[PDB]
Amino acid sequence: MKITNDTTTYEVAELMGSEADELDGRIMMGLLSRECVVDTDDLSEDQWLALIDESQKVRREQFE
Repeated sequence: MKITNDTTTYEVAELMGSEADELDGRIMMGLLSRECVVDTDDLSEDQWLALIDESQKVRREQFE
């Protein structure tokens, strides 16, 4: 997927899997911004999985 200025957190969440919710999507949007990722095609599977893990760490640290 290409991230635009109008991509929604619901769309990013859908990229993560059916279990992810809008907060997962907003956290992941922050991570993709920090990593300068526009095209999700560019992420290797291992890179993507590391970002998923990190979004779960951020969800529990910065919100619980």
